[PDB]
Amino acid sequence: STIEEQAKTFLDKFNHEAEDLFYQSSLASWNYNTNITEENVQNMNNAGDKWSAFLKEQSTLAQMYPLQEIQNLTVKLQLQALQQNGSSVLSEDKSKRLNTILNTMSTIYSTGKVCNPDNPQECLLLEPGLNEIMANSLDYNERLWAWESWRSEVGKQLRPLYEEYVVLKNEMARANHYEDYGDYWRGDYEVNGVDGYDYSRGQLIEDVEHTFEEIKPLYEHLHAYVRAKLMNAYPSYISPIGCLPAHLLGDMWGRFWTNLYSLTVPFGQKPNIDVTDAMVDQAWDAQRIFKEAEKFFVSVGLPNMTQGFWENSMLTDPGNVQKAVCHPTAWDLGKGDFRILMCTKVTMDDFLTAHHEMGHIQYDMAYAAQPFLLRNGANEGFHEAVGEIMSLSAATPKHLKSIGLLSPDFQEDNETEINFLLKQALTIVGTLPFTYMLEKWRWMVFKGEIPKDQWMKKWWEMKREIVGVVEPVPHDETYCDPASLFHVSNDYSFIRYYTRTLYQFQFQEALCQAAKHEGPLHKCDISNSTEAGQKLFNMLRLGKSEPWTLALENVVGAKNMNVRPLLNYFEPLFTWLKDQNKNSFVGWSTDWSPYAD
Amino acid sequence: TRFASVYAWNRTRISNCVADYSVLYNFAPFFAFKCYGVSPTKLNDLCFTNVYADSFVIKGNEVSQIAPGQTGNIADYNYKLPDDFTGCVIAWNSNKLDSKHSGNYDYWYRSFRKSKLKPFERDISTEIYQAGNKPCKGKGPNCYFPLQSYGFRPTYGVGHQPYRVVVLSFELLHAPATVCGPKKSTNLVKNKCVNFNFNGLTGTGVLTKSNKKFLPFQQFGRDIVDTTDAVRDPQTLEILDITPCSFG
Repeated sequence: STIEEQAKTFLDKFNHEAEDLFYQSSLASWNYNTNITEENVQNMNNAGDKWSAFLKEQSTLAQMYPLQEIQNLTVKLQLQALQQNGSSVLSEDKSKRLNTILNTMSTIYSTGKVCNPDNPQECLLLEPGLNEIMANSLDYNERLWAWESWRSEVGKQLRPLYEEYVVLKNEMARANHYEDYGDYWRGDYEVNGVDGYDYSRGQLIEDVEHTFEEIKPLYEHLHAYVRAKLMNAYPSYISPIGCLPAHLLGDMWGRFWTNLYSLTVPFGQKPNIDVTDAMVDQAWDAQRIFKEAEKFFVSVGLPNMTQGFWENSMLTDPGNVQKAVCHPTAWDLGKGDFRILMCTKVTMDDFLTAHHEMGHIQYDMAYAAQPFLLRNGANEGFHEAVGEIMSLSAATPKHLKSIGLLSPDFQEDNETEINFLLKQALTIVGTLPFTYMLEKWRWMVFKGEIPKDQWMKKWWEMKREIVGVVEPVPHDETYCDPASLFHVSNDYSFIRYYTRTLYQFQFQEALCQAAKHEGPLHKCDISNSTEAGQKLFNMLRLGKSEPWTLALENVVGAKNMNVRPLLNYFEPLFTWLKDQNKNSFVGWSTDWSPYAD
Repeated sequence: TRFASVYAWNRTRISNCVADYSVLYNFAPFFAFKCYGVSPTKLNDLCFTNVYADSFVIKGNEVSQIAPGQTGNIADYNYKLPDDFTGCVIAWNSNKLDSKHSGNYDYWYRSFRKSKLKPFERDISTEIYQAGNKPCKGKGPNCYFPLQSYGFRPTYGVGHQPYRVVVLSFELLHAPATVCGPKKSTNLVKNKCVNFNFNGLTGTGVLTKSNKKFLPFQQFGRDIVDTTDAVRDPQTLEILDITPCSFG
């Protein structure tokens, strides 16, 4: 016998118990999220502990199968996935301290609250009230007060915890032969051992910077337009050449500019495209939404759903008699068990989220044929991109008119198209510079290019330089405003969203070219096109057994991220912005600040 | 009620009876069945010396492996049919009966063995499968158990549901066969020139009642010229005479 046969037998023995315990943990988590009871919480905790013990006992045993003597690529990938040490390489005390700091930061973020100075007994939470002020208020004083109080109450307690967290993550990365924790995150994009498809971590940074520089003109035009509109929306509060305040971006952190559509609408006299009223008139429900989504996914050429999918998925609100998490989540249990947890209502946003979750479930069923260790997408953003392309295809006016929602007398005009493109840009293009800036700041903090006494200073400098956002109050080093975000405090990366934003447009262009679409890109409908769906499924069925570059080239013909799809999509909006900004200044100045007076 | 495991399938001998396949739909009519080298329509009147029936339970995806020339975890180490097998393979779903909550581990299947099994071979050995070059001893690294449990759950997909499979075998030898197929039998008309067939005796003539007295072991009589002139009803045991139809 050889080492390869021993590794194959070990994987055959492993996969059975692995899938069994994974199905058990998934069922426990489903029972928890569908019925919040003490028994369900205890079962979920027990399943998590059992899964952790299983991952621990399977580790340190696969090390007896060296990768240098393995010829099969699948066996080598499975062994590499089983020979991961994680944070267990450090001492027990350091790991316990890291876990305690993570739990404390998560608790502080979840328990974030802002109390009224005039009444200490009245307090508002982050999501229920603060974000709502930022979405639906125009009082500058109240927004400034909230933006100051939230950070003064949250960030001032997370600075040393975040410092020690970064220190421990850097120590763990150096223990795993990595330069820093950002390098450990970028290592997921690294590809080796494939001729013509290798990828390095520095190449990722180079491509991200190149895409940022390519989006920079369009983002500058969009920012100039938004500033010119806020000059009338907020008189004497927006500088003609200065940066925009942080509390006037539509939310608490400035992630998405979707809330600014009501203040930056080009043509307010045109009606908004919304099929919610048509769905209510036709007496639709969650069942009808999911059935139409299934019909679309069959017309595009994807497999049907199973009976257990419709029998187990909680597609309706269980009410107060059974507390459940109405957050739309996709669940993969294995052994042919696929469930969706979503309290779907009669709206267009839920109609698109249903197609998103259905694309997720289709990707799950596609990579289910691969071994359990390979039952995952080629990248973290692949599932979200496959969901978003289907959501955009369903959001097209052609698809909504073909299914009987839009009236047959519906007429299209250039103003509605421009408004839709501007909304899609504020929802999609607006978050890309902020995401890039935040990810670069986190990478520089992990690597150590920014001294500890200048963290917030460099944060605000990068903000003003990249996102064109100036802070109203110069917060010193005692604040930890960047850690006041979910993805930052719960140890999640942000480059995944940028990669998904690129991949969704790339996949959309590829499917529209495969479907022989003619005309604008936003008018492309992949309905009744089995070729594009089959081509997408041919890549979705591979899972993580192949590098992301090969999976990307099998769909769009490119081995790297491409910015041309976004430009081809926003070309009409780009021309409109270039024509409208002839009377205003393009760009932003980092010297102006609200506290300069 | 309880079927045997796939690695320990039992063989049931069937002889000295008529093989009626219509009663199978009584116990579940979802009997998806495929035949090889024979057809169920032509099997309704064939004769065989001995009939053997095997039974075992497998998953949904493993049903396609029970066929001549297949290869898989079941076809190589649990149960295999010869390349020239003559018979039919019957299978049906059993998720509503053989599956229990928290997994049903009562069924086991062989997954690791040093050699593949021959057709119609049974092996229940539980020796530890030695994967490494070093001699195996005890249990640990490079040590694997040859049997694995299914763990049937009612919420599993159709491909993982338990399926009860029954294979019928037929054998013919130089011995008087005792298993044959179902027959027919019609009515009985009299005073008419019609064709008749009494338990293999063919002819033509008019059938009327006679006054002969046959002994309990007699079946048919003959006259001086050794021609058939009287027979008995196999279902009435009465005496009937045979007369040739008119001619001239």
